[PDB]
Amino acid sequence: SQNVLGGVLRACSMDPETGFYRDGHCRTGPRDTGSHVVCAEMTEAFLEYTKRQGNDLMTPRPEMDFPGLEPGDRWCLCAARWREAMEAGVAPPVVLAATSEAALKAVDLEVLKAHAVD
Ligand SMILES: [Br-]
Ligand SMILES: [Br-]
Repeated sequence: SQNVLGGVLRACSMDPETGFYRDGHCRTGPRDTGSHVVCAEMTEAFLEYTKRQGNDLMTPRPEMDFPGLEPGDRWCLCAARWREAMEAGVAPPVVLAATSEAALKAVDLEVLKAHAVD
């Protein structure tokens, strides 16, 4: 897989293990209808906002190998949920090297860069 910069897609998080395929990478495919392609660093603001929008990332769901997130965790977000937060001015920082090029179908690279940690 490739990142938004054209390089090899780096791991987003190995602990907690993230990604739709739970291999730590924000890679996607047919079954990942949510397109978990944006590697972002969680902020309390985003976590609270996205829960208000019906996306609970704080409650653990072990049956989904989901631990419940905390500020500081890096996690592969659905492009749409990151986009929604960006329009609300609360999008969490992006790790470009761990963000799949597929993210470019939802967000412009310049917008991703403006929010990058890297
Ligand atoms: Br798939
Ligand atoms: Br998400």
